[PDB]
Amino acid sequence: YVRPLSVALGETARISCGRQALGSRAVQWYQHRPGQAPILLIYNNQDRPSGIPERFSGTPDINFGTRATLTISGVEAGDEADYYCHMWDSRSGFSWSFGGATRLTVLG
Amino acid sequence: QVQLLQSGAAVTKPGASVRVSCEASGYNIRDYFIHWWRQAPGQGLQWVGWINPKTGQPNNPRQFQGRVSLTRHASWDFDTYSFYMDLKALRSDDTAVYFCARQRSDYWDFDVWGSGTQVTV
Amino acid sequence: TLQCTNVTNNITMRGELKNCSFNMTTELRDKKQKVYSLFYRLDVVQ
Amino acid sequence: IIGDIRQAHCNVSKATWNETLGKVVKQLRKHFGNNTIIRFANSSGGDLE
Amino acid sequence: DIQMTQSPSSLSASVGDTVTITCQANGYLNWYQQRRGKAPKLLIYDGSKLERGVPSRFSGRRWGQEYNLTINNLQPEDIATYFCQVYEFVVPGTRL
Amino acid sequence: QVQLQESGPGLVKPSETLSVTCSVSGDSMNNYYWTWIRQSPGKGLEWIGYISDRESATYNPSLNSRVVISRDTSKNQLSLKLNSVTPADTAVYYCATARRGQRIYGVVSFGEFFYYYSMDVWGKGTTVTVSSA
Ligand SMILES: *[C@@H]1O[C@H](CO)[C@@H](O[C@@H]2O[C@H](CO)[C@@H](O[C@@H]3O[C@H](CO[C@H]4O[C@H](CO[C@H]5O[C@H](CO)[C@@H](O)[C@H](O)[C@@H]5O)[C@@H](O)[C@H](O[C@H]5O[C@H](CO)[C@@H](O)[C@H](O)[C@@H]5O)[C@@H]4O)[C@@H](O)[C@H](O[C@H]4O[C@H](CO)[C@@H](O)[C@H](O)[C@@H]4O[C@H]4O[C@H](CO)[C@@H](O)[C@H](O)[C@@H]4O[C@H]4O[C@H](CO)[C@@H](O)[C@H](O)[C@@H]4O)[C@@H]3O)[C@H](O)[C@H]2NC(C)=O)[C@H](O)[C@H]1NC(C)=O
Ligand SMILES: *[C@@H]1O[C@H](CO)[C@@H](O[C@@H]2O[C@H](CO)[C@@H](O[C@@H]3O[C@H](CO[C@H]4O[C@H](CO)[C@@H](O)[C@H](O)[C@@H]4O)[C@@H](O)[C@H](O[C@H]4O[C@H](CO)[C@@H](O)[C@H](O)[C@@H]4O)[C@@H]3O)[C@H](O)[C@H]2NC(C)=O)[C@H](O)[C@H]1NC(C)=O
Ligand SMILES: *[C@@H]1O[C@H](CO)[C@@H](O[C@@H]2O[C@H](CO)[C@@H](O)[C@H](O)[C@H]2NC(C)=O)[C@H](O)[C@H]1NC(C)=O
Ligand SMILES: *[C@@H]1O[C@H](CO)[C@@H](O[C@@H]2O[C@H](CO)[C@@H](O)[C@H](O)[C@H]2NC(C)=O)[C@H](O)[C@H]1NC(C)=O
Ligand SMILES: *[C@@H]1O[C@H](CO)[C@@H](O)[C@H](O)[C@H]1NC(C)=O
Ligand SMILES: *[C@@H]1O[C@H](CO)[C@@H](O)[C@H](O)[C@H]1NC(C)=O
Ligand SMILES: *[C@@H]1O[C@H](CO)[C@@H](O)[C@H](O)[C@H]1NC(C)=O
Ligand SMILES: *[C@@H]1O[C@H](CO)[C@@H](O)[C@H](O)[C@H]1NC(C)=O
Ligand SMILES: *[C@@H]1O[C@H](CO)[C@@H](O)[C@H](O)[C@H]1NC(C)=O
Ligand SMILES: *[C@@H]1O[C@H](CO)[C@@H](O)[C@H](O)[C@H]1NC(C)=O
Repeated sequence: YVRPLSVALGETARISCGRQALGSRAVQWYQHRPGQAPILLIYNNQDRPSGIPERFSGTPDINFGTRATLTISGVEAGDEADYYCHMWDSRSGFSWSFGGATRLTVLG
Repeated sequence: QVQLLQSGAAVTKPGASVRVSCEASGYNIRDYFIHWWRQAPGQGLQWVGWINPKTGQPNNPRQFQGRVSLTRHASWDFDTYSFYMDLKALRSDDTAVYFCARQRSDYWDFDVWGSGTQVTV
Repeated sequence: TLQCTNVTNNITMRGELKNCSFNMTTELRDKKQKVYSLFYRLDVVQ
Repeated sequence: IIGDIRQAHCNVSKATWNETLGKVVKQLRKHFGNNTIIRFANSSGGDLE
Repeated sequence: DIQMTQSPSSLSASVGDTVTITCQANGYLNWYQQRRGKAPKLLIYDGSKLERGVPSRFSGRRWGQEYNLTINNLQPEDIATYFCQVYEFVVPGTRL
Repeated sequence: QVQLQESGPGLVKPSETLSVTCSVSGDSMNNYYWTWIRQSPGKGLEWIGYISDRESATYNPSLNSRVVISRDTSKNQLSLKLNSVTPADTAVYYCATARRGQRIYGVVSFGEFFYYYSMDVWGKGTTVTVSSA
């Protein structure tokens, strides 16, 4: 079950997964192009690994009561991929599923 | 009327667990401590420990810690009690008779005692 | 009589809180409601 | 329960507790011998109170 | 600290005399009578105070750290074991 | 610097064994976790299990433990073993690593923490197709 999203050039992309956090969370954001290997973007809600520019950012886990949102400052035509939300919670136990994919489409 | 009922004798093996009962009926139990005494055949008495019937806090010497566990039980109407004494691991020299005393005042007056329960290993 | 289930999923304390549901009296004394509440382990017996 | 399931606890200073218990063992030796070994064990039983 | 001494280890005096047993101890001291295979019975407490139910032929007194138990007008049912009892320290008493 | 490259058989018959071998070079297996990721066309990524360093193998409970994996240092090769292949594995496999991250939210002495795994580096991978020909 994949949900679509249309973001044009110039503005930002705000991707938020549907899985809610029942406590302290540590989500993982991925990027998987069809045919290419998946790329890790965000781990521990703020950290970017080696090979990620200053384009993506995640919401930290401070003053719980908020949601998880992956903001993208700068849309690129090569970002026609799926963005997953691997939600790890303290009360949901072990998470074996990746959740759902948000197929971001770019216009123009 | 003030009587302390005593349970029957029991024969066990070295390494088992025993239980000696004591029932106080005809007085106000919560205002007087209940002690336990033990004497070997051929020797004098030996102190085992007391138990507060109001709270439940026991006391035991250094030679009895980890083995004896003093436990009391009260009824719903709080007129009669059931003081127990469970031994964890009986040795070979534990063949003796156990009593159930009752401290009256601060001079440690044990006016009423139990009938005695002799156990062997 | 209560119907208590556990709260914590990942066992290690698992069993401190109990999610008990029961039939409570309504303000109209001819119907009954099925409400739930959280109780500690020291307040419940089997 | 809005948030994490955690356990209630209490904290005391370990440096202050040894300093405080070091004075009680000094005053306890006035009613007993000078070279006695004073130990501290936990509770033996009873109800939860 | 509690110190105990029991010098009359054994005595087998006759009936009709006045025998006395002593034990030196600090603190409160009670006297008990114990038969063979039976439960002990309190005779006197606090050195000199008499317990209700005990006959009046039993008496005791103290002077410093010496407690005495006076036994006058002995009886054929008054031959048993007697020991003095500090709180958690009980010395093996003597028999008549 | 760790590089991953795997090769599969490509063809597989129904009710037959399955073995996909992944070759890894660049570094040893001292602190590197390993896992197997599956993705079928029409759905998202599917995690099936992982292997630890002390040979404690756990798998996805939604598959009822139909697979078993192993790895050794003498050959530097990790593989997968699957029996009774249901004809629904028309998918592509991925050979990726994992990192054991500890998220502490309460008292450490009371065990108020949970472990989370993140795949740092991935592999190219190959696809398999079950055919009745
Ligand atoms: C009674 O006594 C007991 C003790 O006996 C007390 O118990 C203690 O209780 C506290 C809280 O009650 C517990 O704390 C939480 O602690 C965790 C872990 O802290 C550690 O780990 C962090 C990460 O380590 C990583 O880095 C190190 C290298 O530094 C690396 O080796 C390691 O492998 C790993 O990669 C450390 O950063 C952290 O250091 C901190 O300590 C420094 C030294 O003391 C100090 O200088 C720093 O300023 C900093 O304080 C520590 O070693 C924390 O992670 C956790 O914080 C999170 O979660 C709660 C959940 O609600 C959230 O509200 C917090 O805001 C915080 O969220 C942060 O961290 C997440 C993971 O990194 C991140 O995903 C979040 O987005 C969030 O990020 C935010 O803010 C910080 C602010 O500086 C910022 O730096 C981040 O980048 C990020 O933006 C809790 O604080 C103890 O674990 C516990 N046990 C002990 C101490 O043994 C008890 O409280 C006492 N009770 C009473 C009543 O007194
Ligand atoms: C004062 O201080 C003392 C010593 O520091 C504490 O003593 C210990 O008390 C705990 C709590 O009862 C004991 O733990 C348990 O032992 C029971 C009996 O034991 C067997 O197993 C233990 C090891 O656990 C052996 O040492 C022992 O010889 C026996 O072979 C068990 O029945 C208990 O099991 C319970 O836990 C399991 C989970 O582990 C559950 O599945 C069970 O259903 C059950 O709930 C438990 O394992 C411990 O053995 C004691 N140690 C000693 C040296 O005596 C006091 O507790 C402490 N008092 C207070 C008030 O804090
Ligand atoms: C009221 O109910 C409680 C719950 O069972 C009774 O408590 C226990 O007594 C039994 C029998 O000795 C023990 O096996 C249990 O371990 C006791 N439970 C606890 C929590 O201590 C209690 O006895 C009942 N009241 C009366 C007067 O019988
Ligand atoms: C509240 O009361 C209802 C009945 O008024 C209980 O419902 C029944 O429970 C019995 C128990 O075995 C079942 O056989 C029936 O099928 C139940 N009927 C219905 C309509 O559910 C209910 O269990 C009570 N609630 C609790 C928490 O015990
Ligand atoms: C709750 O947890 C305890 C201990 O983990 C277990 O004994 C009990 O069976 C559990 N109850 C349910 C309904 O899962
Ligand atoms: C207790 O808390 C106060 C402030 O809330 C702090 O100043 C103090 O150091 C704390 N003491 C301990 C032992 O944690
Ligand atoms: C208490 O702490 C002090 C710290 O100087 C130490 O010297 C002492 O040995 C400690 N006491 C015990 C019983 O560990
Ligand atoms: C015990 O020690 C104290 C030190 O304060 C000393 O005054 C006292 O004389 C000592 N006792 C004996 C019997 O020496
Ligand atoms: C106690 O009796 C002994 C003899 O049995 C006697 O010598 C002593 O003076 C008596 N002491 C008191 C205080 O009566
Ligand atoms: C403690 O009891 C003894 C008798 O056992 C008595 O001599 C002493 O005076 C008592 N101490 C106090 C402070 O009352």
